[PDB]
Amino acid sequence: PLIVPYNLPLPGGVVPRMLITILGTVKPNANRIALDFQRGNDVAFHFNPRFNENNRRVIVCNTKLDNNWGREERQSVFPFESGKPFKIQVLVEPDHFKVAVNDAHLLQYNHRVKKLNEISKLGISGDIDLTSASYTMI
Ligand SMILES: CO[C@@H]1[C@@H](n2cc(-c3ccc(Cl)c(F)c3F)nn2)[C@@H](O)[C@@H](CO)O[C@@H]1Cc1cc(C2(C)COC2)no1
Repeated sequence: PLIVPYNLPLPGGVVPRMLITILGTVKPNANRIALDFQRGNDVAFHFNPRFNENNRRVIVCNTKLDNNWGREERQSVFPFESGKPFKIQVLVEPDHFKVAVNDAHLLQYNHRVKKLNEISKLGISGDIDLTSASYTMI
């Protein structure tokens, strides 16, 4: 393992056909996980599984601009389980990030931040044991 929080540099930012893979295990009494694709202080793409928001499991996605959170996009499809190994795959496409978990499509998130080549860090945090974080071009 690596110990969270972990920052993965994305040198020169991201580009369509770039596949980011995050392997780890959800901790047994997990409350939250976050991935933060950052352009400086802005968060181009925040991907935030919540295990107990009002006693429901929900995925919240958003963007932070000038330290202000925007409109949330929410999904009840929730593929994570406390205590289990996971794989998150974020595929950069021309108009969106595509997310699959454990080889099943989960969601798309339209690019609000347009300068993909300045989204130069991925922060990984929350209630996981982190096994690896890496990228390849498909
Ligand atoms: C309470 O702050 C959350 C955010 N958040 C989470 C974390 C975080 C930290 C550490 C770990 Cl380890 C982790 F896993 C984490 F997720 N940091 N920040 C973020 O999720 C955000 C997503 O919109 O919503 C909350 C903040 C929020 C929303 C709104 C609205 C007005 C509702 O519609 C927009 N305003 O403020």
